[PDB]
Amino acid sequence: MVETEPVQGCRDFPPEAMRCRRHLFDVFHATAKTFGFEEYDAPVLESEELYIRKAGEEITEQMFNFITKGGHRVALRPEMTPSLARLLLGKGRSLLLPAKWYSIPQCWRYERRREHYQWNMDIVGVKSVSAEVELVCAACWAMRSLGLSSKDVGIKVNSRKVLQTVVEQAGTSDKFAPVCVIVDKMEREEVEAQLAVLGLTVVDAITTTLSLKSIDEIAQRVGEEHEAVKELRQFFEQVEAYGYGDWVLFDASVVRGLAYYTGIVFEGFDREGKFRALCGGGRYDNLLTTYGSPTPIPCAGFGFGDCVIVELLQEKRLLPDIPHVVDDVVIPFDESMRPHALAVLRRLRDAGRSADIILDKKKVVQAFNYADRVGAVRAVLVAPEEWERGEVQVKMLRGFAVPLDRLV
Amino acid sequence: MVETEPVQGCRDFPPEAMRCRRHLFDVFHATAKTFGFEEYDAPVLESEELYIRKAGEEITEQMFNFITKGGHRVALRPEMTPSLARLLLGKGRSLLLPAKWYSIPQCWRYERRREHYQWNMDIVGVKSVSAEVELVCAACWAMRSLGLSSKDVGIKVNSRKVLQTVVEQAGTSDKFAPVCVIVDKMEREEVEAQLAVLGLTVVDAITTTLSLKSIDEIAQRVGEEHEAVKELRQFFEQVEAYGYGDWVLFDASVVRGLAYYTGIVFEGFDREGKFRALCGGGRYDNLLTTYGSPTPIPCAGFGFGDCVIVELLQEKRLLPDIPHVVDDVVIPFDESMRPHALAVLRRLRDAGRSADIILDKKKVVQAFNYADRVGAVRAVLVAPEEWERGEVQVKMLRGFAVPLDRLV
Ligand SMILES: N[C@@H](Cc1c[nH]c[nH+]1)C(=O)O
Ligand SMILES: N[C@@H](Cc1c[nH]c[nH+]1)C(=O)O
Ligand SMILES: O=c1ccc(Br)c[nH]1
Ligand SMILES: O=c1ccc(Br)c[nH]1
Repeated sequence: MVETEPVQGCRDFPPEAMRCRRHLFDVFHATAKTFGFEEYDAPVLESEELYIRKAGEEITEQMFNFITKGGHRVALRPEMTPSLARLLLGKGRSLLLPAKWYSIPQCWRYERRREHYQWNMDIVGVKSVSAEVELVCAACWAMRSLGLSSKDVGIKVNSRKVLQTVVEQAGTSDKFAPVCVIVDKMEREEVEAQLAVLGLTVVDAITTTLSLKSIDEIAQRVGEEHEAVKELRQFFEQVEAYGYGDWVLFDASVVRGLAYYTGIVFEGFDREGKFRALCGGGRYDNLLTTYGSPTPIPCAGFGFGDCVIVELLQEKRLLPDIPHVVDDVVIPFDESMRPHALAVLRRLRDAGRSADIILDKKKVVQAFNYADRVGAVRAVLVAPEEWERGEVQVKMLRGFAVPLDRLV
Repeated sequence: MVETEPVQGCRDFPPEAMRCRRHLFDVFHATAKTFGFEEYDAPVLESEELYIRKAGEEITEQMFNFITKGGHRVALRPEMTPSLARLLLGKGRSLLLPAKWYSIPQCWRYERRREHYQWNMDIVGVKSVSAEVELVCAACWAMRSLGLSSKDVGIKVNSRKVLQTVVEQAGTSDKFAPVCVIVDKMEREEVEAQLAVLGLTVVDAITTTLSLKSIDEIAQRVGEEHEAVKELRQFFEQVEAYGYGDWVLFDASVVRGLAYYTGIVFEGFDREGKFRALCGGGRYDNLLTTYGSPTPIPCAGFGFGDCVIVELLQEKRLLPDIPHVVDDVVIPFDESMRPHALAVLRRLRDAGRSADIILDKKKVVQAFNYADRVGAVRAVLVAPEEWERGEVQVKMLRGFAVPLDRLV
């Protein structure tokens, strides 16, 4: 008896479960198409070097990685963005900008679930916050398309520049990424200890700025035209104008856990406070300069997982079981009628219908139950008497005789 | 400067290439839907035990496998069928039969390409050759849907039972799988040496039966009602009746390289003799008994790779570059018109159109070139004068003024 359960931390997707995933992925695809994003992909197996960002990120700490027989250090990707950057760096000048690219990669971790799918959406070559607006609107669009309202969820929005100014005014730029990574852990005294463990108080000014409840209060401390203030107002104006003002809001505690975000950062959340972040993203204008690009390339994007959204949708009763369906089930009255049943099967499919034929040998009434079981819209019985007349019997399920030509 | 090339033996799919893959996958999905198959998935990471079939299979020799930090023996799947069987064994009595399941998994190997996508289609719980008929017709259907004709390709069909009878008449059942695996390598004297290396001449009778050019010649040696003869005639009758008689033919040399096939086996091929097999499959009625099932479960299916088909389609000029398209590109006359452009963007998308908005700051004529570049069907300019009139300018690309309501 072989082991029927999957490998540790991984999910099986039999048809029932697969219909749920496909319901979600259809939306991710549909939303990307609606927003003009182009699909891409890359190996799930990338070199380990790609994720050595030396900043204590949880994503790179929990990296599912190994050595090949040939000695190479690789990993099942913990995220897509580095892969995207590699592709972009590879294209160089040939890449026409701006580019809007998406994918729904499976991503991995070691030490609970070890895999998830993550819709990625990234805009490349756009300096202005219109990028972040579009991205944030796409995330809302997908949630709305799944039946969620602005009463169910929102997106918290912030800029890392505010904090950058504080870290800059408090004496070096190099430590900013480790700082963001610790500060991200705030949601206690342990995080204060980590900031001390990093070195240097500036800790106090960080806590207060994370607690500032509005942009005007940021403007009090930054002036009405810090980059961050101008950007956020621009951001909120555009999202308001697009018609999703009830979906977004400011929150100064939002930094995200990733090292490479340089500007606007954001996070999807359920308004009942029950679930982890639904999606997360931001601007990362220096990543490609880090990977070696001679010219700086502005980038922004987000990742949107397949689990939290599903738990949420289940809680809201927005994931009813989707039963399998099929247009026609062709029933041979008996085995002598099979070749004729097959010709009819061909006609049905030729015309763009989805059809089965009873493959095994069974009595008509069993075949009808089977048809009902697989969610057939109508059953097409192919019997001798009707066949002579150039006909079949058709019964709608959601037995009048019909010519072959009139079936489709 | 980071490494821009992907990991060894793996493919990047930037948008250009991804459109090609998606063109192929659309057909695999569309064909599965047409034939009533239900989608499923399972981890790419499976336990290594799943593929220890001890029969010298090339698929299990070339297994991309490793040990976890926790000591477990796993592998990136070299094929899907064992995963499918695991799922089936797991369901047991709950699984309603017959079941028709499909997937388009990425599968792996170590020692040339180390990964490929493989459309799988499997029918479970059907004793009769109607299963193999359906499967073979689906494979033809996909190739026809890609623009190929029966003049371009075919499917060679055979039964392993004929040979089984010869191995049985020549003295044990246990050695049959290793024998098939060697005999599969025939397409010289090295294969004769491998049959001797296995033991035991019966070798001679094997060579002659592989060379028998028709079923009547099989019937000469098996009788008109060997299981295999009755099955193949049944098979060919049904495929003829379905209307794909020009696509299929008998070939006694076809065994396939996999251990678990017990009955009908088949192989897609280009009629110019230029390419390796396009797809391959057959009946495997004992696999689930091997994995521990208390009741025998009849199964048949095939795998259909993503590379050979593409080379073939490229040779036949059936893979023209598919350019990106989008319905609308919204052009703000300048930055003061952005909020209005955004409201229009919202209307367009609300109505099920795919639309971009010029995200960056640029002059109208650049925005029009950009629109043409991304394959926009029409450009929607949002200027002050027209906005006052409740209007925008619309230009078809494959500048009349229009009311907002009349856009969609
Ligand atoms: N890679 C980020 C999301 C993201 C995509 N693009 C930019 N950010 C994450 O895994 O959370
Ligand atoms: N797993 C087989 C194809 C197949 C699917 N189902 C049955 N056979 C292969 O890789 O060639
Ligand atoms: O980076 C990640 C995060 C969560 C999971 Br599950 C896999 N990989
Ligand atoms: O089993 C296989 C066969 C070919 C390739 Br590429 C990967 N895996």
